[PDB]
Amino acid sequence: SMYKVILVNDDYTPMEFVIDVLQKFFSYDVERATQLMLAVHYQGKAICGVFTAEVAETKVAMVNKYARENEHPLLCTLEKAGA
Repeated sequence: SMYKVILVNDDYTPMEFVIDVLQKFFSYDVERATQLMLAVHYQGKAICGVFTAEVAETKVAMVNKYARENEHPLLCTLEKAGA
């Protein structure tokens, strides 16, 4: 089972932070991280990565943990993929 790992927009989470996230938990470089960041900001969400079930859960929960400790509302989610 492949799972989309999606990052969902909110008016409050700083852009730097989303970049932080993208570099820390997906190993994207600064350049790509900004693409996706703008994507979350303007399109309202962006598929960060596609992973297998177990790995995807670990990510979601990780991203959510990190966000809550840095006191931001960023919601990161799962939902199949199919593809």
